[PDB]
Amino acid sequence: SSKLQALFAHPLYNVPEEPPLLGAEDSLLASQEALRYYRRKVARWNRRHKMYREQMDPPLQLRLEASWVQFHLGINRHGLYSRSSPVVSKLLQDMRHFPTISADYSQDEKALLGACDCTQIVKSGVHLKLVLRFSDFGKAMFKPMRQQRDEETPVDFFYFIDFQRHNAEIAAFHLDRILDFRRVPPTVGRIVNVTKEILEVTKNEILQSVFFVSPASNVCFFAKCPYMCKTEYAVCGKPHLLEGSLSAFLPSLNLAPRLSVPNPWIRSYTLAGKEEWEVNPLYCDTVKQIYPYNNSQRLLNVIDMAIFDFLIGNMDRHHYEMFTKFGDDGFLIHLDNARGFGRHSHDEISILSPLSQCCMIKKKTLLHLQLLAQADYRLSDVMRESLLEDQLSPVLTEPHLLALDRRLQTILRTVEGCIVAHGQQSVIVDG
Amino acid sequence: SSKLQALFAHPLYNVPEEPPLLGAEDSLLASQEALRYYRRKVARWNRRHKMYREQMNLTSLDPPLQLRLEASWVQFHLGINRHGLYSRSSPVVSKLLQDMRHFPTISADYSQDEKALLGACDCTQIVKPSGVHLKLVLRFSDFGKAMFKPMRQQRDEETPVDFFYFIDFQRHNAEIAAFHLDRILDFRRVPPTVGRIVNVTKEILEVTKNEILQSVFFVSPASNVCFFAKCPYMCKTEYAVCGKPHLLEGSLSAFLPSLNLAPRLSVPNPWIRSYTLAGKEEWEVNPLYCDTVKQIYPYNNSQRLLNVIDMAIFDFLIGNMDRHHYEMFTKFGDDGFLIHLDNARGFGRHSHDEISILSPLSQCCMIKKKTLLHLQLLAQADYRLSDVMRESLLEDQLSPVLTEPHLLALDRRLQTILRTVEGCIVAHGQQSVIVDGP
Ligand SMILES: *[C@@H]1O[C@H](CO)[C@@H](O[C@@H]2O[C@H](CO)[C@@H](O)[C@H](O)[C@H]2NC(C)=O)[C@H](O)[C@H]1NC(C)=O
Ligand SMILES: *[C@@H]1O[C@H](CO)[C@@H](O[C@@H]2O[C@H](CO)[C@@H](O)[C@H](O)[C@H]2NC(C)=O)[C@H](O)[C@H]1NC(C)=O
Ligand SMILES: *[C@@H]1O[C@H](CO)[C@@H](O[C@@H]2O[C@H](CO)[C@@H](O)[C@H](O)[C@H]2NC(C)=O)[C@H](O)[C@H]1NC(C)=O
Ligand SMILES: *[C@@H]1O[C@H](CO)[C@@H](O)[C@H](O)[C@H]1NC(C)=O
Repeated sequence: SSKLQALFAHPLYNVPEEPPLLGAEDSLLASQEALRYYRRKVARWNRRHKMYREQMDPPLQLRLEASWVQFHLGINRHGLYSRSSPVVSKLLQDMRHFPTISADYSQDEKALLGACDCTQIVKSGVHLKLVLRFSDFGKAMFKPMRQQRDEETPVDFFYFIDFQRHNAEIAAFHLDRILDFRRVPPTVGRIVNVTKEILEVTKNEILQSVFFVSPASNVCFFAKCPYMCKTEYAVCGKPHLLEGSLSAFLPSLNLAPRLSVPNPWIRSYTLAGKEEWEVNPLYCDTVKQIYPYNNSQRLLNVIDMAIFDFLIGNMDRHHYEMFTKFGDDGFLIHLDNARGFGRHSHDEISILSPLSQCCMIKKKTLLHLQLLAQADYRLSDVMRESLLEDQLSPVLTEPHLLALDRRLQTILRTVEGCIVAHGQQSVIVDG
Repeated sequence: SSKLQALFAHPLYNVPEEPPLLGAEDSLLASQEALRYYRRKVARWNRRHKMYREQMNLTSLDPPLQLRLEASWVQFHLGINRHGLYSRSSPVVSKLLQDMRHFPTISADYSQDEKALLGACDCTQIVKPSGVHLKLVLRFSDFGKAMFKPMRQQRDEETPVDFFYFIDFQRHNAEIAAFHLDRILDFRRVPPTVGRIVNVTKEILEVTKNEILQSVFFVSPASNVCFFAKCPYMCKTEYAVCGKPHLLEGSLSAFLPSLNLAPRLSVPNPWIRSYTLAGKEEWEVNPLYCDTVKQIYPYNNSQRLLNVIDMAIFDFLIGNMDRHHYEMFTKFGDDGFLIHLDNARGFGRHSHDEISILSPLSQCCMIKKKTLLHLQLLAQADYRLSDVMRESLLEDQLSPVLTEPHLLALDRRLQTILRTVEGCIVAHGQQSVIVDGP
């Protein structure tokens, strides 16, 4: 049969989560306050669109049944979305097929225009990404596939280039759903007509002016400051179609503010020989006494994030984000996973340092990992099966999929080492 | 006597550098092209100053400003050449250090990279590492500009999002000490930097024309003068510094030439991260990575890799794990020297040595003859590195810049560098390790 189907039909993936949601205080957004805010933004956009089109059709209406609207209203204390959620399935399909009505630069990149300084340009930064708006007024971050070879980007160092960038965003969401972490925004691949769906729908004159026709008769747009800095500066359709990743927008920071928190294990340190850094508990013994890691949930949430990052080989989680409303102990949002799935033949166990030093793990997390190590629910099999739904299938080649099984075994062997040293009662925390 | 004096009187610190400078093509700026550009900026600044002083109703007292060629910062810019930012035993640098330390200010503003983050507050672009928020760019009476980084004052209880062991407590001391070590090592690759106790009321608030910077000044409940950053405050990170009640200590770093006159490139550091190799070969000892980097442009040419190895030695000595990128001048091409900017993350742990920073040296096993000779000399008792550093730092207004543990760690890390070179020589011989210069 189907291992992916077997996984979500398994009793483990149907256990109700504790504590059950108590309605109001457990949801991110207040429905009535958020809906009137979205209705004002829609009226704003229709006002902008009416004046623009007159300078050169019926208006847009905010429909409550839109996928992204239910997505935002579905965000609660237990994660970004629900397990086996039909709303998520519809949102993935909507992002893949709905036409676009507007396109612009990301807000953080409108600043670097520019006034070109290569310091703020060669920072994990995807400078050719764009924000697309769909016909249902939803917004997604479009990260195009890396196309230029490093000979065209003299400043870029080969082994730091995000060649797998768009595949990594897609595969990180599917792994998030399979792990039942439910902490990264829904993400799909899409083959985009850059002429029809970007150039002809944007109101940004700067973005209009950077589009050009390649000498090879392809349609392209470029970034001026990255070109002068000799980094990645252009992507092209062939001649119109360009594949990339689309990541669903979280609610506006006006509705749900977010904090950025530094990852205390982003760096490893060479301890005085020959005690290894990932195995020595002194560092986590100190972090356990430092707010906000003194409470159990926060440290266990970071350990979840390190397991996720180890599985995808992401060494670039310098910071994690949280929603203000859920306070401490709230779940961590796993955003911007474009640096994952870059090295299938190398495992950076220093990423697992929170688990190997603190020697504690969620019971739920360990049970899901133990199940995904069994042949009937093999992580690489259910991942390969899940990624077949995407327009850019297979998204992940076989080496990356098989590396998931190897890194999963390493996580489980690490837990065994903790249990030998401290016993199951100390290691496996309950909720 | 004086060990610092003995060091620069030593024959090693008086060897002419090869190849000798050929004047024009070896200088960064063309004097006549650069001087007329500065004269236009001065005329621009005088136009704004007359017009501004009228909008806020202030009598246009005092005569206008004149671009004087003999200004320290002007000669500094014209002195930049293919061999470094400044000359060895340079009286121009000594004067520039004194001018930054004593000259009054005439204008103050935000840095351009932070004028962008005045939004639209997003904590992602605010809590990034290596970022020094609340820093300001000051303009002096001789029209020169310096980056003022104020001392970190708030404890981590006031910054709940900040992780204790990542806080830049030594931030202003690190910028100062990194320049003094740069001069003592004769790398001459970081901009001149001094400490200064600044009256934030007279020399920042009362000279700025930026209304946003004006509005963020306030009086502390303890009757201190303070200014704050709104977006960092909402992000629960470091957001305010204060005089006590007016005076605030910080670091001042001299501006490089405008990117219009001398464009710069930022290049990623291939050794910014270490990796756990499949057992049981250690990362710092395995040469395969550098064997591959040696085949990757622009590290195939000898000068570039040797310059990176110099930068790793420097970063190891000051314990800076945050050199994600290095900068170069466009005009000097690939073989040009590397600029060692933004050293605020150094000198943070006197009791730990991160040998992974030395990885380029321990993997590639090659070093400049000049670099190795200077290190060997600074390890001798008569020229002891901690002694000449302590002596050099006494010139600064914020003396002592480095406490004794940091100074003694310089000697300990120097021994590790030289003992690392010994390991390379055992494996490959002096001929392979010690490279000579063209
Ligand atoms: C991508 O979109 C462009 C523009 O909508 C399409 O090119 C147009 O094709 C029609 C005929 O089908 C012509 O009348 C237009 O003049 C064309 N415009 C341009 C700018 O060439 C293109 O066919 C689309 N490619 C797809 C859908 O694969
Ligand atoms: C973790 O530490 C924080 C702060 O140190 C605790 O939060 C508050 O701490 C102060 C004193 O440190 C108390 O007066 C408050 O009552 C605490 N807030 C509460 C209890 O909500 C926090 O409680 C610590 N974690 C745990 C599990 O106690
Ligand atoms: C720092 O600058 C302030 C502002 O110029 C100086 O304070 C001024 O001088 C005297 C001292 O209080 C007062 O009569 C003025 O009214 C002050 N002006 C303002 C705006 O407060 C101060 O003396 C300077 N030096 C120190 C050490 O604070
Ligand atoms: C380094 O490699 C580049 C490859 O483009 C070549 O042009 C250059 O001449 C090489 N220089 C040296 C010194 O090997």
